[PDB]
Amino acid sequence: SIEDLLARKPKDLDDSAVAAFLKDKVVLVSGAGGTIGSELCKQCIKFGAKHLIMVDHSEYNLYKINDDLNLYKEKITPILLSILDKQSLDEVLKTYKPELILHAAAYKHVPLCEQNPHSAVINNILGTKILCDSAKENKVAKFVMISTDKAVRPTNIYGCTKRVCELYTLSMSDENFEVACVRFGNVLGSSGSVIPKFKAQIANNEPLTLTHPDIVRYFMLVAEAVQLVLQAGAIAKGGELFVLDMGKPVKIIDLAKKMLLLSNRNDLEIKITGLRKGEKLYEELLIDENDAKTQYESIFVAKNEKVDLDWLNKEIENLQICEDISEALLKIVPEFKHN
Amino acid sequence: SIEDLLARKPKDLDDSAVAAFLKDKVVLVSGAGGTIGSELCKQCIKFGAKHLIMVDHSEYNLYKINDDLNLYKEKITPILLSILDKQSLDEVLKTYKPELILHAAAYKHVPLCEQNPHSAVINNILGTKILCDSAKENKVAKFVMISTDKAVRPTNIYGCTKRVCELYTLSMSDENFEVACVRFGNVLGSSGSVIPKFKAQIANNEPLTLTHPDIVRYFMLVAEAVQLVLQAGAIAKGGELFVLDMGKPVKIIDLAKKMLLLSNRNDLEIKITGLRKGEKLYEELLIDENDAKTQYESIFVAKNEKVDLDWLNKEIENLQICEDISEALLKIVPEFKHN
Ligand SMILES: NC(=O)c1ccc[n+]([C@@H]2O[C@H](COP(=O)([O-])OP(=O)(O)OC[C@H]3O[C@@H](n4cnc5c(N)ncnc54)[C@H](O)[C@@H]3O)[C@@H](O)[C@H]2O)c1
Ligand SMILES: NC(=O)c1ccc[n+]([C@@H]2O[C@H](COP(=O)([O-])OP(=O)(O)OC[C@H]3O[C@@H](n4cnc5c(N)ncnc54)[C@H](O)[C@@H]3O)[C@@H](O)[C@H]2O)c1
Ligand SMILES: O=c1ccn([C@@H]2O[C@H](COP(=O)(O)OP(=O)(O)O)[C@@H](O)[C@H]2O)c(=O)[nH]1
Ligand SMILES: O=c1ccn([C@@H]2O[C@H](COP(=O)(O)OP(=O)(O)O)[C@@H](O)[C@H]2O)c(=O)[nH]1
Ligand code: NA
Ligand code: NA
Ligand code: NA
Ligand code: NA
Ligand code: NA
Ligand code: NA
Repeated sequence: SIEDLLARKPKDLDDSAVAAFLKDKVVLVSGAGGTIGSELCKQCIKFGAKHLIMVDHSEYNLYKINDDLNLYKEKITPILLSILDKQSLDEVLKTYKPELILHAAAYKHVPLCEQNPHSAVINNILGTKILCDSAKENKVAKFVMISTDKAVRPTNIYGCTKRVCELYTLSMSDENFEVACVRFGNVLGSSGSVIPKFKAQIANNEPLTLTHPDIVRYFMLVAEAVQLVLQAGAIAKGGELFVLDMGKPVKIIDLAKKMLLLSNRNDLEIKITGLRKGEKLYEELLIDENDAKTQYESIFVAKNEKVDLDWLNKEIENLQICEDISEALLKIVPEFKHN
Repeated sequence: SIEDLLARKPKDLDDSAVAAFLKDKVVLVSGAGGTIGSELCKQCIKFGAKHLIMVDHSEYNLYKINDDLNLYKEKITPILLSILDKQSLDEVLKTYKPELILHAAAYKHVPLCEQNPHSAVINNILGTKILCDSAKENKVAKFVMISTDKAVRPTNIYGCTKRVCELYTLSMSDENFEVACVRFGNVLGSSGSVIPKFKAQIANNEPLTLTHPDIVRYFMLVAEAVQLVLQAGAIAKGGELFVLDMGKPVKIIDLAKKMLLLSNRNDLEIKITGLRKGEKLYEELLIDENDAKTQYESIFVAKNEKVDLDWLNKEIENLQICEDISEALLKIVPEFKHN
């Protein structure tokens, strides 16, 4: 399958390290029923967590991960909740006292975030602030946030919100609360992504819609990205921004052609539809030549400076009432070049 | 198909009546990407709405209905939003000024709402209040809420929340703001329902899990239920509680057996697993012998009395802070017999 062909197959997956990190912990996963969150849930069970708290605002997604894990039902708790509800979220953290939060809840579709910039800011930045503030206040030991290559020199609302989330969480890290952020590229077959779209086009006898003949992305299997995230979390001392080695770039045109070849539907045309607002032809390569090595060849540590939280909290207040979100974001992230 | 075998096939579907109701209207659908909401969106387009505003808090679900309707993209707006966000929801209504709201956003899984009663109250009752209040304040002409057979003599948190939503929305109806509620039973193949669960069990060569050998539900295809909801909306003068004729009940054991015979998978066992907290063996029959007829043999009008909104608003304020939600809901819905 195409997934098989584009897998990273990292040489440096380390089950025993992850097991050491997770064994007998109470772990809360935000966005637990999502593509990444569901895999984080599954790996938390595999690697020996004592109790998994699954937080998701999407009832079907929560239903589904809870059902998927039914054999482990005594060790999991489905919490049907938005992380924007600070009071209820605080009650959850007090009741279950997680030692580790794995934060995988966000809105991620670049076009939808361009069309709904306020909701992107609220869900991504304010949601991350609420969850982090609650985690730190309730003495959660370690907080790992999932991030994206789109956060680097961002050209879209989504990527810029994720950069703000990095700045916020990393600036919260201290001697008691250890924060790691982990950046990676596209996950093969994730919700609402290009592979399922092309599968659906082929099955409906529709031409494949390709944005641009030269567009490329970096890809990893969800199980690879997630285990590497957990390895990074395990080694984190707090305040690290990690980046994953995604291997070679994949041209989307080659992906489309391979999918057509694999389903013997070279009858179908590939139609070029054009780059969208804020969409990059080539996302930024994740690992910089000066990033620090770790013991895992797939994981590097990128440079980051804390920002003052008083300043950042004031700017986050501004994002919620300002006229021009794009302009407000640029004040926080001066490298933001919107579309 | 099992779907085909259990379809109602109502004799009284009326495309031209629905077209007359929807042609050239600006319509907003809450829960637009859900099972029912997505079909509402599709039928809004089919029957000639001018502009469809699709509101959903689930990004994948919103992405998907928006993609499904790509051929009509110039007539649709994807709004990524929770209906709990009053300020942003008010901005949407002020901007687009819909003439009709079709309210299909709720949490519906009985076990999840038993486990998360506060979130059920907030999402279902408070969300409905916020949307209905915003709709009336913004001079929306007509408001149609989707309801359930589980709202009749409810035995679970979900059913009770939906009964409170009926009471609230119907009590808001006036000469200028016409509300209709439409009760119906199970939609075949809906998200997270029995048919997909049995399909997944059979695909994984697992025994089908049947809750009780005598359990029954009433079923309809989504297209039939939705068109009847729209026919009900079309004839409503405000204040009506409508009920659909679902036909004969279906024993779930017979459904399981038929799926096995159709999949040619009689090698698999049906295992009895037990009733769940608050789960009925037989839902209440929807049509009372004294319900009024309409021109559609599938649609009846049930009796309902308005309640005082000052009292119901106070009780809703209390539900948000109280410690015993079951007890509190009983004070609003005296017929609630929890579990
Ligand atoms: N999929 C990718 O290619 C990719 C790559 C790198 C980073 N990421 C990041 O990974 C994370 C998840 O991506 P995904 O592909 O799993 O997306 P997804 O939409 O499938 O999963 C996100 C989950 O979070 C939940 N959620 C969203 N907002 C929430 C809220 N306020 N409260 C509670 N739950 C909420 C959603 O219902 C969903 O189940 C995101 O932070 C994304 O930004 C994704
Ligand atoms: N499926 C059935 O068998 C059935 C039968 C009778 C009545 N109903 C009622 O129909 C409605 C939808 O049921 P469904 O089967 O389509 O469920 P669903 O979960 O598939 O759809 C509900 C949609 O509403 C959205 N949503 C939920 N809360 C929201 C919020 N706060 N803001 C914005 N969006 C929100 C969800 O993301 C989802 O896409 C519900 O009101 C349910 O209570 C369902
Ligand atoms: O219908 C599609 C959808 C996506 N893409 C491209 O496929 C890549 C992956 O898109 P996806 O939506 O999966 O993820 P994103 O990179 O936007 O997170 C990007 O280069 C898109 O422009 C495409 O060519 N056609
Ligand atoms: O694994 C399952 C799931 C459901 N059901 C039954 O199938 C019917 C429909 O369940 P569903 O969850 O689809 O909808 P609900 O009626 O709870 O809204 C009910 O009688 C359930 O008890 C079952 O026997 N096994
Ligand atoms: Na090892
Ligand atoms: Na899955
Ligand atoms: Na459990
Ligand atoms: Na007609
Ligand atoms: Na569909
Ligand atoms: Na559009």
